Amino acid sequence: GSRKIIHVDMDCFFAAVEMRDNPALRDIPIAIGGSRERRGVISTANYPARKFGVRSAMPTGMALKLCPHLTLLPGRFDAYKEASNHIREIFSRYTSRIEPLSLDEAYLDVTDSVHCHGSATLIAQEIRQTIFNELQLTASAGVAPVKFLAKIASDMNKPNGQFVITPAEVPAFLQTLPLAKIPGVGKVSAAKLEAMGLRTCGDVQKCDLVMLLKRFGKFGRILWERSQGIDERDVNSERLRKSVGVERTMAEDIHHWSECEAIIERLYPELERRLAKVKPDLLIARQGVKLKFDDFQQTTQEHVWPRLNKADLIATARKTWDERRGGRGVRLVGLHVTLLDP
DNA sequence: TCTCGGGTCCTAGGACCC
DNA sequence: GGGTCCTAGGACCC
Ligand SMILES: Nc1nc2c(ncn2[C@H]2C[C@H](O)[C@@H](COP(=O)(O)NP(=O)(O)OP(=O)(O)O)O2)c(=O)[nH]1
Ligand SMILES: [Mg+2]
Ligand SMILES: [Mg+2]
Repeated sequence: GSRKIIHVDMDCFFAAVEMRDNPALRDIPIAIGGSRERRGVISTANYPARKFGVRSAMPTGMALKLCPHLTLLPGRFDAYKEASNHIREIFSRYTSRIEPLSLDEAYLDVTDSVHCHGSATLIAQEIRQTIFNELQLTASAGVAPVKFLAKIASDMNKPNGQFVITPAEVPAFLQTLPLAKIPGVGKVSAAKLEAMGLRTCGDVQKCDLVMLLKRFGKFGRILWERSQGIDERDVNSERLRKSVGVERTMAEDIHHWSECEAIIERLYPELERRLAKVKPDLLIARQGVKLKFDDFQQTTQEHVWPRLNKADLIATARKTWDERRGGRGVRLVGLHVTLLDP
């Protein structure tokens, strides 16, 4: 009853495609992200820039303090999508059991695949080669019997490598595995678990499920299962998008509704075009708005509504702006829809 | 350094249905 | 009293 899962993850994705496309970027530190005047964060960085401490999600101000020669790119989304499509077309050559998690990443279930004497190890290696040939980009991969461990596997010899975990290896692997490396356990959760004296999967194995259920709910069952190596989640292939949103962060906090309103007018065309792309009639389940203040509270107002409408989005943004700003500057405005179900 | 924009899934109270 | 819808927010991931 053992499956074979591969997680494939491109290396330094956005930056890899920039450096391929312009090689003077290879050995100098670069990153894709908004400028510090635009109040941006880093989307990603290349290895020369990570060496200085630059990471995804870091404020751009902080990146340039740390790495003052940082060349900042705005990023070219069609180029990244062109590459993404090609790599999924490549995965398709080996199986149809494909679950993408982003542009750069996917799970494959190759249990019932006959491509390299049924070797998951060899299949992954053949996919990383071939991606390298063809795209001149490099990928890493993790091979394992369940999703989470393939994904964790894939970070252990990156860049441009891969790592396998056999069922026989799983237990020693879990013993000292930090809970924080499990997907879905982030900062807030890791620190709650540390406070109870739980750092690794090992520690959690010595724990009562019933208590994990009391302290954390469905998530506590997931921890318990994941600590044991249990992950019965199946590679899907049928996932579909459920919402589309658009939001922008102004270089300067804004203080008057005239300014907010001017911001929405710019937002709405972008949201209408993105939504037309997958729903030409513009029919939806709900639409709504979002503001984020000065001090990072953030509220949303969203309701049932049958078709994208600009003025209603302006109405609500007005109410929301009257009723829950209280004199704080606003750093971002956003719009949003929830897509019909089937 | 001062904190993005695209999403996903989980929770939870009161409404509403039976 | 027990489902399921409706809304808002939070944690998380890429
Ligand atoms: N806007 C934004 N984009 C991001 C963020 N994180 C990632 N991206 C975009 C930019 C990334 O290029 C891409 C894939 O994300 P990863 O696989 O998490 N990291 P990469 O592939 O860059 O590095 P590694 O070699 O360690 O895999 O997604 C973020 O916080 N914000
Ligand atoms: Mg990657
Ligand atoms: Mg990824």
